[PDB]
Amino acid sequence: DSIDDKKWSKLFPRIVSDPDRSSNFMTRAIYVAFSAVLRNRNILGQEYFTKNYITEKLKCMTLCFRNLRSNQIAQLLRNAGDATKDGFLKEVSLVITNNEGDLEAIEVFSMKFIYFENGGVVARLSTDKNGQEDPHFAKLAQLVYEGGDSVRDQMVTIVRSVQFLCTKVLEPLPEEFTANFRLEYTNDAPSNFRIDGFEDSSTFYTLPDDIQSATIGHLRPGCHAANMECWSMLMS
Amino acid sequence: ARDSPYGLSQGITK
Repeated sequence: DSIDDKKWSKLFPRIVSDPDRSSNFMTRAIYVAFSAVLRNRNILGQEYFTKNYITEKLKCMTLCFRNLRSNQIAQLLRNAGDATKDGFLKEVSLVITNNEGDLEAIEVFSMKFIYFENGGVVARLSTDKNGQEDPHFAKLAQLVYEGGDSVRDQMVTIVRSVQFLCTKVLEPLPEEFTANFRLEYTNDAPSNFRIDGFEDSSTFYTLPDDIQSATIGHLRPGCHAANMECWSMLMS
Repeated sequence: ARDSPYGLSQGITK
Protein backbone atom coordinates (compact mmCIF):
# COMPACT_ATOMS: atom_id res chain seq x y z
CA ASP A 1 0.00 0.00 0.00
CA SER A 2 2.11 2.86 -1.33
CA ILE A 3 1.91 5.64 -3.90
CA ASP A 4 4.55 4.79 -6.51
CA ASP A 5 4.12 7.94 -8.61
CA LYS A 6 7.56 9.39 -9.31
CA LYS A 7 6.36 12.99 -9.07
CA TRP A 8 4.16 12.50 -5.99
CA SER A 9 7.17 11.53 -3.88
CA LYS A 10 8.65 15.04 -3.84
CA LEU A 11 5.85 16.97 -2.16
CA PHE A 12 4.09 14.09 -0.41
CA PRO A 13 4.78 10.94 1.59
CA ARG A 14 4.57 7.71 -0.42
CA ILE A 15 2.68 6.14 2.49
CA VAL A 16 -0.31 7.67 4.30
CA SER A 17 -1.71 4.80 6.37
CA ASP A 18 0.15 5.37 9.64
CA PRO A 19 -0.65 8.21 12.11
CA ASP A 20 2.52 10.28 11.58
CA ARG A 21 2.47 10.25 7.79
CA SER A 22 -1.30 10.58 7.76
CA SER A 23 -0.91 13.79 9.73
CA ASN A 24 2.13 14.80 7.68
CA PHE A 25 0.26 14.33 4.40
CA MET A 26 -2.40 16.68 5.75
CA THR A 27 0.27 19.30 6.37
CA ARG A 28 1.44 18.88 2.78
CA ALA A 29 -2.20 18.81 1.70
CA ILE A 30 -2.91 22.19 3.28
CA TYR A 31 0.24 23.61 1.69
CA VAL A 32 -0.53 22.57 -1.90
CA ALA A 33 -4.28 23.28 -1.90
CA PHE A 34 -4.00 26.79 -0.44
CA SER A 35 -1.05 27.51 -2.71
CA ALA A 36 -3.25 26.77 -5.72
CA VAL A 37 -6.12 28.79 -4.23
CA LEU A 38 -3.87 31.81 -3.55
CA ARG A 39 -2.27 31.52 -6.98
CA ASN A 40 -5.38 30.85 -9.07
CA ARG A 41 -7.46 33.54 -7.35
CA ASN A 42 -4.49 35.84 -7.98
CA ILE A 43 -4.20 36.84 -4.33
CA LEU A 44 -0.46 36.50 -4.86
CA GLY A 45 1.51 36.91 -8.09
CA GLN A 46 3.41 34.15 -9.86
CA GLU A 47 6.72 35.18 -8.34
CA TYR A 48 5.72 33.69 -4.98
CA PHE A 49 5.21 30.24 -6.46
CA THR A 50 7.35 27.38 -7.74
CA LYS A 51 6.08 25.13 -10.52
CA ASN A 52 5.81 21.65 -9.05
CA TYR A 53 4.43 18.25 -9.94
CA ILE A 54 1.69 16.60 -7.94
CA THR A 55 1.52 13.59 -10.23
CA GLU A 56 2.68 12.78 -13.76
CA LYS A 57 -0.78 13.97 -14.77
CA LEU A 58 -0.96 17.32 -12.99
CA LYS A 59 1.20 20.36 -12.28
CA CYS A 60 0.61 23.09 -9.69
CA MET A 61 1.96 26.36 -8.31
CA THR A 62 3.21 25.95 -4.75
CA LEU A 63 4.41 28.63 -2.34
CA CYS A 64 8.06 29.45 -2.90
CA PHE A 65 10.39 28.61 -0.02
CA ARG A 66 13.04 30.91 -1.50
CA ASN A 67 11.00 34.12 -1.43
CA LEU A 68 10.74 36.02 1.86
CA ARG A 69 6.98 36.53 1.91
CA SER A 70 5.84 33.22 0.44
CA ASN A 71 8.10 31.41 2.88
CA GLN A 72 6.37 33.16 5.77
CA ILE A 73 2.96 32.09 4.48
CA ALA A 74 4.22 28.56 3.85
CA GLN A 75 5.53 28.50 7.42
CA LEU A 76 2.14 29.71 8.64
CA LEU A 77 0.32 26.79 7.03
CA ARG A 78 2.99 24.36 8.20
CA ASN A 79 2.27 25.36 11.79
CA ALA A 80 -1.45 24.88 11.27
CA GLY A 81 -0.73 21.53 9.65
CA ASP A 82 1.48 20.37 12.51
CA ALA A 83 -1.46 20.79 14.90
CA THR A 84 -3.13 17.93 13.01
CA LYS A 85 -0.65 15.56 14.67
CA ASP A 86 -2.43 15.62 18.03
CA GLY A 87 -5.93 16.40 16.79
CA PHE A 88 -5.83 20.04 17.85
CA LEU A 89 -6.96 21.58 14.57
CA LYS A 90 -10.67 21.85 13.78
CA GLU A 91 -10.39 24.02 10.67
CA VAL A 92 -8.05 26.25 8.65
CA SER A 93 -9.63 28.64 6.17
CA LEU A 94 -8.48 31.31 3.76
CA VAL A 95 -10.81 34.18 4.61
CA ILE A 96 -11.38 37.05 2.19
CA THR A 97 -13.09 40.24 3.35
CA ASN A 98 -13.52 43.85 2.26
CA ASN A 99 -11.55 45.29 5.17
CA GLU A 100 -9.00 44.01 7.66
CA GLY A 101 -10.39 42.51 9.61
CA ASP A 102 -14.09 42.12 8.93
CA LEU A 103 -16.03 39.31 10.58
CA GLU A 104 -18.29 38.58 7.61
CA ALA A 105 -16.49 37.16 4.59
CA ILE A 106 -16.81 37.88 0.89
CA GLU A 107 -15.19 34.53 0.14
CA VAL A 108 -13.78 31.57 2.09
CA PHE A 109 -11.68 28.55 1.17
CA SER A 110 -12.11 26.14 4.11
CA MET A 111 -10.46 22.88 5.10
CA LYS A 112 -12.26 21.18 7.99
CA PHE A 113 -10.83 18.27 9.94
CA ILE A 114 -11.73 15.14 11.90
CA TYR A 115 -9.64 12.67 13.89
CA PHE A 116 -9.97 8.94 14.50
CA GLU A 117 -9.52 7.15 17.84
CA ASN A 118 -7.42 4.15 16.80
CA GLY A 119 -6.84 2.02 13.72
CA GLY A 120 -8.09 5.02 11.78
CA VAL A 121 -11.62 3.63 11.66
CA VAL A 122 -13.92 5.13 14.31
CA ALA A 123 -14.17 8.92 14.23
CA ARG A 124 -13.55 11.01 17.31
CA LEU A 125 -16.59 13.21 17.93
CA SER A 126 -16.43 16.86 16.89
CA THR A 127 -19.00 19.18 18.42
CA ASP A 128 -20.20 22.68 19.22
CA LYS A 129 -20.07 25.12 21.44
CA ASN A 130 -23.68 24.05 22.08
CA GLY A 131 -23.03 20.32 21.95
CA GLN A 132 -24.27 20.09 18.37
CA GLU A 133 -22.52 17.88 15.83
CA ASP A 134 -20.21 19.72 13.43
CA PRO A 135 -21.54 20.31 9.88
CA HIS A 136 -18.54 18.59 8.30
CA PHE A 137 -18.57 15.62 10.67
CA ALA A 138 -21.07 13.16 9.17
CA LYS A 139 -19.72 13.26 5.60
CA LEU A 140 -16.15 12.60 6.75
CA ALA A 141 -17.04 10.03 9.43
CA GLN A 142 -18.78 7.77 6.91
CA LEU A 143 -15.58 7.53 4.86
CA VAL A 144 -13.11 4.64 5.03
CA TYR A 145 -9.39 4.75 4.22
CA GLU A 146 -9.18 2.97 0.86
CA GLY A 147 -5.43 2.99 0.31
CA GLY A 148 -2.68 5.35 -0.78
CA ASP A 149 -3.81 5.74 -4.38
CA SER A 150 -7.29 6.77 -3.23
CA VAL A 151 -5.59 9.58 -1.32
CA ARG A 152 -3.54 10.47 -4.40
CA ASP A 153 -6.73 10.81 -6.46
CA GLN A 154 -8.31 12.95 -3.73
CA MET A 155 -5.39 15.36 -3.79
CA VAL A 156 -5.63 15.56 -7.57
CA THR A 157 -9.40 16.14 -7.43
CA ILE A 158 -8.92 18.98 -4.93
CA VAL A 159 -6.26 20.81 -6.95
CA ARG A 160 -8.19 20.35 -10.21
CA SER A 161 -11.39 21.56 -8.55
CA VAL A 162 -9.52 24.56 -7.15
CA GLN A 163 -8.29 25.35 -10.66
CA PHE A 164 -11.79 24.90 -12.07
CA LEU A 165 -13.57 27.16 -9.56
CA CYS A 166 -11.12 30.03 -10.01
CA THR A 167 -10.91 29.72 -13.78
CA LYS A 168 -14.51 28.92 -14.76
CA VAL A 169 -16.86 29.69 -11.86
CA LEU A 170 -15.68 32.53 -9.64
CA GLU A 171 -16.04 36.20 -10.56
CA PRO A 172 -12.88 38.24 -9.92
CA LEU A 173 -12.10 39.62 -6.46
CA PRO A 174 -12.47 43.37 -5.92
CA GLU A 175 -9.51 45.71 -6.51
CA GLU A 176 -9.42 46.20 -2.74
CA PHE A 177 -9.63 43.27 -0.33
CA THR A 178 -7.96 41.66 2.66
CA ALA A 179 -7.20 37.95 2.78
CA ASN A 180 -6.03 36.23 5.95
CA PHE A 181 -5.86 32.74 7.43
CA ARG A 182 -8.25 32.00 10.29
CA LEU A 183 -8.32 28.73 12.23
CA GLU A 184 -10.34 26.97 14.92
CA TYR A 185 -8.93 24.77 17.67
CA THR A 186 -10.51 21.51 18.77
CA ASN A 187 -11.82 21.28 22.33
CA ASP A 188 -9.19 18.61 23.01
CA ALA A 189 -6.38 21.14 22.52
CA PRO A 190 -5.09 22.32 25.94
CA SER A 191 -4.88 25.93 27.12
CA ASN A 192 -1.08 25.80 26.84
CA PHE A 193 -1.39 24.99 23.14
CA ARG A 194 -1.14 27.82 20.62
CA ILE A 195 -0.26 27.67 16.92
CA ASP A 196 2.56 30.00 15.84
CA GLY A 197 1.53 32.84 13.55
CA PHE A 198 -2.09 32.81 14.68
CA GLU A 199 -3.38 35.28 17.27
CA ASP A 200 -5.96 34.16 19.81
CA SER A 201 -9.44 35.39 18.93
CA SER A 202 -12.94 35.09 20.37
CA THR A 203 -14.29 35.61 16.86
CA PHE A 204 -13.83 33.44 13.77
CA TYR A 205 -15.60 34.44 10.58
CA THR A 206 -19.20 34.60 9.39
CA LEU A 207 -20.98 34.25 6.06
CA PRO A 208 -23.84 36.25 4.50
CA ASP A 209 -27.24 34.52 4.45
CA ASP A 210 -27.31 34.43 0.65
CA ILE A 211 -23.90 32.73 0.45
CA GLN A 212 -23.22 30.22 -2.32
CA SER A 213 -20.96 27.18 -1.97
CA ALA A 214 -19.15 24.37 -3.78
CA THR A 215 -17.32 21.21 -2.74
CA ILE A 216 -13.62 21.21 -3.62
CA GLY A 217 -12.96 17.72 -2.28
CA HIS A 218 -12.33 15.45 0.68
CA LEU A 219 -9.22 13.79 2.08
CA ARG A 220 -9.03 10.38 3.73
CA PRO A 221 -5.53 9.35 4.79
CA GLY A 222 -5.15 6.43 7.21
CA CYS A 223 -5.83 8.27 10.46
CA HIS A 224 -7.19 11.67 9.38
CA ALA A 225 -10.00 13.23 7.35
CA ALA A 226 -10.65 16.62 5.79
CA ASN A 227 -13.27 18.35 3.65
CA MET A 228 -12.44 21.39 1.54
CA GLU A 229 -15.17 23.78 0.39
CA CYS A 230 -15.48 27.17 -1.31
CA TRP A 231 -17.83 29.84 0.01
CA SER A 232 -18.23 33.06 -1.96
CA MET A 233 -20.39 35.90 -3.20
CA LEU A 234 -18.59 35.81 -6.54
CA MET A 235 -19.89 32.57 -8.07
CA SER A 236 -21.09 32.54 -11.69
CA ALA B 1 -2.83 31.04 28.30
CA ARG B 2 -5.40 30.70 25.51
CA ASP B 3 -9.09 30.78 26.44
CA SER B 4 -10.34 31.20 22.88
CA PRO B 5 -10.96 28.59 20.15
CA TYR B 6 -9.93 30.76 17.18
CA GLY B 7 -6.66 31.76 15.54
CA LEU B 8 -6.10 34.80 13.34
CA SER B 9 -3.11 35.29 11.06
CA GLN B 10 -1.71 38.45 9.53
CA GLY B 11 -2.99 38.78 5.99
CA ILE B 12 -2.42 39.86 2.41
CA THR B 13 -4.03 43.14 1.36
CA LYS B 14 -4.58 44.44 -2.17
